[PDB]
Amino acid sequence: FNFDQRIDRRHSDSLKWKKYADRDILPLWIADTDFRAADCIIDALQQRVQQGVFGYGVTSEALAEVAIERMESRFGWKIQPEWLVFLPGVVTGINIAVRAFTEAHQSTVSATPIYPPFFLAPKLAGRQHLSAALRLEQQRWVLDLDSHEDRMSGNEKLLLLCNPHNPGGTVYRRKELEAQLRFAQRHDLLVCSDEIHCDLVLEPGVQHIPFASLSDDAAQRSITLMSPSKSFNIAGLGASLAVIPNPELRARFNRMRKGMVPDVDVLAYVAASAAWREGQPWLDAQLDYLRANRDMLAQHVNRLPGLSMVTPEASFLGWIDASGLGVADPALFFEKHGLGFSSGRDFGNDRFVRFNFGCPRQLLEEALQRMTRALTSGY
Amino acid sequence: NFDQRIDRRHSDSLKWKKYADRDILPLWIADTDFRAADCIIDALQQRVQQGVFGYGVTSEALAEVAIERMESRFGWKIQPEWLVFLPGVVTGINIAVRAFTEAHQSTVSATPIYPPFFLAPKLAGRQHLSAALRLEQQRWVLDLDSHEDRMSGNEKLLLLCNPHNPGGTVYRRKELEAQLRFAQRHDLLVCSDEIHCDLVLEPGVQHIPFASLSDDAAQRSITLMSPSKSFNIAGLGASLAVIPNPELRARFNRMRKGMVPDVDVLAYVAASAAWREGQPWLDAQLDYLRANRDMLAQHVNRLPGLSMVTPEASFLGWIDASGLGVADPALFFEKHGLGFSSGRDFGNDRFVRFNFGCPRQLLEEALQRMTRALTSGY
Ligand SMILES: *Cc1c(COP(=O)(O)O)cnc(C)c1O
Ligand SMILES: *Cc1c(COP(=O)(O)O)cnc(C)c1O
Repeated sequence: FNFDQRIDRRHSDSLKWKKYADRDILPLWIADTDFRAADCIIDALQQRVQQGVFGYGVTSEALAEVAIERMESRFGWKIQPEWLVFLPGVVTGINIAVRAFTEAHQSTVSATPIYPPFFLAPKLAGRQHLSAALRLEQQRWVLDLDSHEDRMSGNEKLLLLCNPHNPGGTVYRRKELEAQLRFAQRHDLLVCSDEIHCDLVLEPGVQHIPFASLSDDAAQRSITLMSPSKSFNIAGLGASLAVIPNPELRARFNRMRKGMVPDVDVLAYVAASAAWREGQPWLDAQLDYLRANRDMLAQHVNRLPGLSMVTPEASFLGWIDASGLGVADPALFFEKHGLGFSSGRDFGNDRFVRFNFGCPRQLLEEALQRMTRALTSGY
Repeated sequence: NFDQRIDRRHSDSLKWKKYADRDILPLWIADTDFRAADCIIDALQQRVQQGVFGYGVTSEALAEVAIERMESRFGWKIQPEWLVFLPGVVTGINIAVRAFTEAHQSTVSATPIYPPFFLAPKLAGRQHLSAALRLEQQRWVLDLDSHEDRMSGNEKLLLLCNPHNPGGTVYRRKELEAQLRFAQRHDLLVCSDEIHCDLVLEPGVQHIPFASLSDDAAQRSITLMSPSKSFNIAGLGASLAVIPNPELRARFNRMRKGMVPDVDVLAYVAASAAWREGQPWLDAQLDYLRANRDMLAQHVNRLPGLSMVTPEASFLGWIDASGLGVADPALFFEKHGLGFSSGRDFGNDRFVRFNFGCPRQLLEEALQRMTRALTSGY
């Protein structure tokens, strides 16, 4: 059956295994797993390639159908079909939202640290950005936007959220989402919720909650970004979708997208459909494997005498506080000890490193031993 | 190689979905009904069977074969740093309009033309100067220095298309150097769309890139190329833009970041396999399209109200239907079983665009529908 302990060689076109191509450094940085795609995804792609023709394609009605069924059955959120807008990636959906829902004098609000494109998009669009620092509470990274009221200027317009949160891995609860909703209403902000990791919730008894499912007011003021790219390791194809219930906001979004952003690949539609249509047993087995990998990394990091890490509620990263080392560059430090992490400076906190434990357990054990060898003793 | 194969498409093809339930032959969108070359299909399945579809790097193989293809086929030496890979060509046109013109500046192209040539400036707030094509020696020629006094002075980007999309014109040396001097005379940056360059049908005539005329041409130009049209893989859209100028290349890349994503992982492999091992398949396609073209041109000029120039580059198809006395010639042929591209989309509603990129048996069934509709439907 499913065997996530398989080790592949790349020796491919993967950006992950080519940054440290000819160096003895373990790639554990970019947010993709080393897992072979589900059989349903590969078999669907083969049936489409053997079809022969690759002309201009239409948007997948099958993907829109399986996406609606998934949002209603797994998250309790009924989706109207015309709310969907398919995109070639999630990063492009973040940029279009900023260019379309903000003007030159208006600003954006998000958390810090966060997925780098969240404050890179206002930077490229000529928009100033307001950042609210995440604070640790009960071994969880929580967001307190209400404690940043007086730091605002009235120019704020677009609220950029991330649930589950990259890189912290926090799965926001219902009370915390309703607090972020009340913050958006009190300041009359538009919300852009990035929910790419919604399928990777590991905590039992806790369900991912879409922001636009809280009420009809949240739905009419927000845009929801979702994709099976990270759930099924098909980011190299990049089939995603945006859910905009507001008709006027959808027209402003599509007008900003038209011509500048192309349509989704013909083969990317086939993989994204098979991922959400029949890949669920594969995704179930990956969660158990990732939780076992997560628990090992979490217990190992807390024993080392210079690192702190919150157990991520959502796989598969990986936020390690390396401020206890005292080095001027924690990411460059681990690189000279054969460990290639994502530098936290790109996320807005040069004291952290992002750990990608989305890999076979044999490779994780070798990474954990290089961490033990690096800190002890001594360096 | 055998292009007379009849492939059925009730699938995701945009071509055959527009008239999926009706008895109308689809001959409108600019893709062919031909099966992709075996080298492209084998390369995809080899990449699919690897299993992992994570983030990919820029194909150095596609960059290598693109540099060699420009030298062998067109006599144009490309530096590796000039290449910028894009997911599609329409996105490249929109980036060039927004990175090389400001709100108070205008663009110049021909008319009729590929619709995104005047839509992209319209959707970007730029005014557009259209230079009409006149019929000269049974060829749609472009005369830019005839509209000199019609230019305001805000023109900055010249939008070329070699070969032409509806007209199918393949420009010569004396013609391309004329529009280069026209761009030098008015300090115009050039965006040359050359996605049909591998589909030249005239014997003894080579496609000539705009930036290959002189070093000054290369420092002011943007060349868009892709195997999407020639190898029928527009559903993947692995394109590339060459920009010899470092300043214009920085503006282009800055205008792309975040908005336009990277090229698909599978799109890199298919485009790499196309230009590396697909030339025998393309050579067989050119002979097949040249025979289909001559059949259409002979039949369309024997018909009464229609006229058409023989296109120099496949696979359309620009038929003049003004001699029919109808308002919408595309709607007229639609109710008689023929789905063409209305010339109104291109800037001349009196025309219809025939897409003869199909097996010859299907083309003959489309020509008979033209006779029955014209002998005599009125
Ligand atoms: C990985 C990641 C993405 C991926 O987006 P792509 O455009 O498919 O590369 C989007 N959002 C977040 C928060 C991510 O971590
Ligand atoms: C068909 C056509 C294209 C197609 O561009 P894609 O992005 O590959 O779909 C581009 N330019 C011209 C002139 C065309 O006729």
